[PDB]
Amino acid sequence: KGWTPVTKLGRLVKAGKITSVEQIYLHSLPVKEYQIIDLLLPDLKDDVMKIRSVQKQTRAGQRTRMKAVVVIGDSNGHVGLGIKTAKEVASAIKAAIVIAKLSIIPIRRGYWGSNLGQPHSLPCKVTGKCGSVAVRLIPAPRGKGIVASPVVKRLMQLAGVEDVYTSSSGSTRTTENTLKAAFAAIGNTYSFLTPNLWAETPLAASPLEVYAEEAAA
Amino acid sequence: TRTSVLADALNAINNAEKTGKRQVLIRPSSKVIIKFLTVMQKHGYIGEFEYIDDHRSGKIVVQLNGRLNKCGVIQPRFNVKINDIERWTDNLLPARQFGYVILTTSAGIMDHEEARRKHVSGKILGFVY
Amino acid sequence: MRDKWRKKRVRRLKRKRRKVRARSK
Amino acid sequence: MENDKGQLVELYVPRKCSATNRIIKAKDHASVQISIAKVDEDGRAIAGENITYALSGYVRGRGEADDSLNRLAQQDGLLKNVWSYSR
Amino acid sequence: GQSDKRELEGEVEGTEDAEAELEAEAEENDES
Amino acid sequence: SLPASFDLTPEDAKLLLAANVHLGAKNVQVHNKPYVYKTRPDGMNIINIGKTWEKIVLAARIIAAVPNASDVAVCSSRTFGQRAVLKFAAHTGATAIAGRFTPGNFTNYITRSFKEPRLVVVTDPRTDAQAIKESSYVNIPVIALTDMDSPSEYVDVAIPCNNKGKHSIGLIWWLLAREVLRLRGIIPDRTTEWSVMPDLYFYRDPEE
Amino acid sequence: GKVHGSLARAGKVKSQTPKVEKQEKPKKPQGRAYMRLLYTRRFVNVTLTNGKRKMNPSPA
Amino acid sequence: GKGKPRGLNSARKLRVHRRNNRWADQAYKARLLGTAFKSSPFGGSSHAKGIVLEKIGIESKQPNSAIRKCVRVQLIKNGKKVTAFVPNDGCLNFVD
Amino acid sequence: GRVRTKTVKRASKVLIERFYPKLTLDFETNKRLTSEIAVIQSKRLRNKIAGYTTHLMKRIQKGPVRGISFKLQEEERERKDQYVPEVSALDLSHTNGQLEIDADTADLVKSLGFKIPVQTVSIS
Amino acid sequence: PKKRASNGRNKKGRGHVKPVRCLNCARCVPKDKAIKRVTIRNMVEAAAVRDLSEASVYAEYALPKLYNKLHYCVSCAIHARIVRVRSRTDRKIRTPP
RNA sequence: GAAGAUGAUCAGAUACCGUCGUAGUCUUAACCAUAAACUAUGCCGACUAGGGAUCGGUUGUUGUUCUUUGACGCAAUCGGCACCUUACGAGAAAUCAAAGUCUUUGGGUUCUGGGGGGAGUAUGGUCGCAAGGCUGAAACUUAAAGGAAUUGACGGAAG
Ligand SMILES: [Mg+2]
Ligand SMILES: [Mg+2]
Ligand SMILES: [Mg+2]
Ligand SMILES: [Mg+2]
Ligand SMILES: [Mg+2]
Ligand SMILES: [Mg+2]
Ligand SMILES: [Mg+2]
Ligand SMILES: [Mg+2]
Ligand SMILES: [Mg+2]
Ligand SMILES: [Mg+2]
Ligand SMILES: [Mg+2]
Ligand SMILES: [Mg+2]
Ligand SMILES: [Mg+2]
Ligand SMILES: [Mg+2]
Ligand SMILES: [Mg+2]
Ligand SMILES: [Mg+2]
Ligand SMILES: [Mg+2]
Ligand SMILES: [Zn+2]
Repeated sequence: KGWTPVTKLGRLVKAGKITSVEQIYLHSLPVKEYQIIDLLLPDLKDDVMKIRSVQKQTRAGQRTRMKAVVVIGDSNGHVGLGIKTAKEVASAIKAAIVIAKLSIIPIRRGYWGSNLGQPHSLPCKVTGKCGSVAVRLIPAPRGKGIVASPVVKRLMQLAGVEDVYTSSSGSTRTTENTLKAAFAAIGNTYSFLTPNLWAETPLAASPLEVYAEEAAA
Repeated sequence: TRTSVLADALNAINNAEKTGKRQVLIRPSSKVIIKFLTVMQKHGYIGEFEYIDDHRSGKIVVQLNGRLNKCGVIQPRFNVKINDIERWTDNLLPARQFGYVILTTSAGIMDHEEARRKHVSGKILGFVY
Repeated sequence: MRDKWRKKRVRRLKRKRRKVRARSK
Repeated sequence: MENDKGQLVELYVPRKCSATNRIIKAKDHASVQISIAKVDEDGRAIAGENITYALSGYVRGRGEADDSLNRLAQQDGLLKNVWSYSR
Repeated sequence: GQSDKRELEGEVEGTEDAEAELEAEAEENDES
Repeated sequence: SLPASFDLTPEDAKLLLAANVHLGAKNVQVHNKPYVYKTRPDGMNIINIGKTWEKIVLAARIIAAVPNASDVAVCSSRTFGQRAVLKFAAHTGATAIAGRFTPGNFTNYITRSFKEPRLVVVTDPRTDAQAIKESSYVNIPVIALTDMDSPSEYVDVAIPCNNKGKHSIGLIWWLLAREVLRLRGIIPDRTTEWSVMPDLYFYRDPEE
Repeated sequence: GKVHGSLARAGKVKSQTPKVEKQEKPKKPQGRAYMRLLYTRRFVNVTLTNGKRKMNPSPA
Repeated sequence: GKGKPRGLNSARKLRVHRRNNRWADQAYKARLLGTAFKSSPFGGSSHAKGIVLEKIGIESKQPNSAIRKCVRVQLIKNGKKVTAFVPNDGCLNFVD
Repeated sequence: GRVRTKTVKRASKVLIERFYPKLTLDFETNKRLTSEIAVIQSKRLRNKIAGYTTHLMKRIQKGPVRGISFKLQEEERERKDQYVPEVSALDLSHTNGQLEIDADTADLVKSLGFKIPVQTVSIS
Repeated sequence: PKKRASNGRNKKGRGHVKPVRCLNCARCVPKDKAIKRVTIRNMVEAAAVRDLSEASVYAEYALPKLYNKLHYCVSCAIHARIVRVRSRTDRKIRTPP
């Protein structure tokens, strides 16, 4: 009980100065307090995608630890992914959720073909790589759901994507690399310059600049 | 040896744009190179470019504006029928709403969207987006 | 066994095979 | 990006690098936002009134940010005869 | 066991004991 | 543009050459090439101090844009520059970082001296490498005093000067403090003589 | 592989398994009725043990 | 340039080289050599009839230890001799 | 050896950062003070803490100690290092009244609109 | 895997280097690969440099040095501690000690 | 110095070590055509990044020594043998200025591989005086074999 922010960003979120995560993203501000994500995205649902047991050989024998993989998202364009190791699974899952929240990125939903209704798919073909695993996301028409393996399908669902084709290459059974590659891929949508984004936008002042006194100390 | 001067031109453009440079030197020039750049310039993917006469094949200096994701050639210049253009645009372009496949048709060099408008087809030459 | 000596064993045994077939030439 | 009815269905129109025009991603933490004060005719800094430039972490990573600011500021009049177009 | 298997189920099984002991000590005493 | 009162005056130019500011390292990297005027026959490279002055004026204008003066961090790991940054912080209200920079001061939020500066200013990219690296993790712009061998990676504003001079370091810091205060209006105009002497900001040996 | 061996022990376990007759249990419903039975058992009267849901819980 | 010809008139080289290289697929080799037809005891058939020659029994591999109870069968269609396992607890007593 | 441990080294230096005005250079006086300042479980640790605290106090009077930061050593130091000579050693009065820059640097000076007297020096 | 980028020798832009015999074990070793030490040692041990000068019939006669170039193969040199096993990162250091 | 013989060592030692020693080693005419024949990395062309050295050539220029020209020094450049830093970029990693410009997938072109064994075996052909070279299967068997790196353990390796 009782959260005391330790960062400038946390203080600005503790006061009603910053009310959405898109203000965080506009200035690429680093997030270090999970309470920021809880306040701005109150309705988050998590899912423990995989649990693995890793062992470290010692002089007498193995010292076993538990590795947890957690996927977080709001099903409306924001998604995160966390992997953390601890002695116990319950503490590992709880801590993996925290760092999954800290890494939450926005995604661009777009239209396959006509722009009728709300965006339902990706705006362009994207690809991500981690290890040997390469995950490719292709925009899909409104009928096909998530054409992906159950591991990749869950990441897409929590991000709010309705319509997408998928193709993966490499050792997809390495679950951590597959999710990390897809997380990088889904985040590249806000890295791909499209002609509708060609317009130059003015650089607004950072929220850390306009509210300097509330973040002082 | 030098088997495709358009590939050399686009390779120089790709390497300069990815490294953030706003200008690139291309050698040698050609009519196809100039017309490929003109199509790119018409859609805003490059800026002004300059042809330098050296009493030889020539050189070109192109101004880059950072909007270019990728331009490339298709070697060889495959023959493309009109019913095959849909398959080519699906494979090469990032989406159905932007990007262009450049063709050389007997009606001239043009993007696949202009090619659909004038109902012509030729050999595939490259792409840009 | 060593790859070099395995080859020598087979070369000497191929040598034997060649000599054995020549009987019925 | 906007839908058929014209509503801006896009959330978070991102910033772009002033030097290379690349999109500055939401987690590009090597990217910075330079704020430069305006100066009145008395030699005094004008309060809360700035020229702003943004650089992606890529430009800063190549070590070209310094020469890019020399060019970018000189075109905006913030500098004189420090950056040369022709080398 | 390979997996953490029931790891916490053992703890959630552990927890009715504290609520049962606070409640057990809260009764007799009330009527002691 | 800029009023002519902001031009390099002859007085400041005398200070810069007497403090050996114009002496740049023998070997120059490609990114510092615009700042070299000509190479001196011994091997030293002559710094175009006209460019040095404008970067100083440009740097002071960026410093003046930070709202909280304590949010500006001035750093120096070289012993020749340690005295300069402590006095600069006192005069301007900035936060000085002299000597060792504790790794994790910008990224680890449970450390003792955990800061969130809006701007980091560096005396030398070579000897202050640790401070510059962490700034590229938390979106901190970097202003650096650069010699001809100083790296320019993750350096936005480079001040061409002599980083390896006992007198060179103090003068550039003294000049910034005077100009930063001039913009704030503390100094009435660009002609009033400052009470502080450039001798202050200079390193003193334990002898004295 | 050396292959041989006495064949006298063929069928040992199945022969010595004690025969148990099936209790004459009520027939289970067939066709559309059986799909109806499974649906209620899994989504109408949920028997979950506070997030622990088992189709065939052994008595424990 | 990826080490293979790309020219528009090099289709024969691509077709022949691929034809040469599918021989590295053993599944493909067995289909064209007709190895099931020539070497397989069934001759490519799914099933085959035979006459029981003897009840014998095969010792299992490590780390397992058991007597796998099989029979020796001579196929009617071609006279070839194979060993066939007799599944389930005690079905060897059904085979004479 | 007589190497003090960490439970006594860090606990003693917390006292200096917290109770420097009340401390002193005498162990006997220091020994009595820590019995009312800290809760020490054993007598032997109380003398050990005071014996190293006294040593640190004896070391602070000889100069600044590492690891102890309080509130009067540094406040006195900011204006302690104010020494400045009457002549600037950078003022052009040590020389004849003009710069001694090398002739190559003088060309840069000539390029700018400045007329400053110079005695060119050619080290070569 | 590949342990050293130089393959333990000094052969680049060359096909073959003629061998030399190790001083210690007489193993044939290529000249670029051999561990080479230049030694300039005094011909007389420091204990005997005084009495030999007094017994000398020449006033102020300088004792000659003993010049020798030693060639070792890899097994002899490692065995004789001429070179030692270094860490993976310390192997790259090739300045003289 | 293969072979062979011999003195030692060892439980045994045909060997390591020691002593003799024939082919061979060298050369002339012919054969052979194989090597971890290695950069385990095809060739041609373009581009992408900095630095200090060096070899060959050319062009501008010295507080240096020398005949009585030549040497050295400083800059540019083309080409090389290499080397150092970084990683825009690649990779499973070790690592790579190419092993980069590869789902944002197409510069030209030659050769090779398709789980591990059986196997470079049998057979046919062909070259060779021979040893052998080149071409080259199948039956059958098998759930792994293998690459890089990590922790530990061990080592008649170093500190
Ligand atoms: Mg841990
Ligand atoms: Mg990108
Ligand atoms: Mg589409
Ligand atoms: Mg289209
Ligand atoms: Mg970084
Ligand atoms: Mg097989
Ligand atoms: Mg102690
Ligand atoms: Mg090895
Ligand atoms: Mg050669
Ligand atoms: Mg060789
Ligand atoms: Mg030597
Ligand atoms: Mg013998
Ligand atoms: Mg021949
Ligand atoms: Mg190869
Ligand atoms: Mg595909
Ligand atoms: Mg065989
Ligand atoms: Mg291995
Ligand atoms: Zn040897």
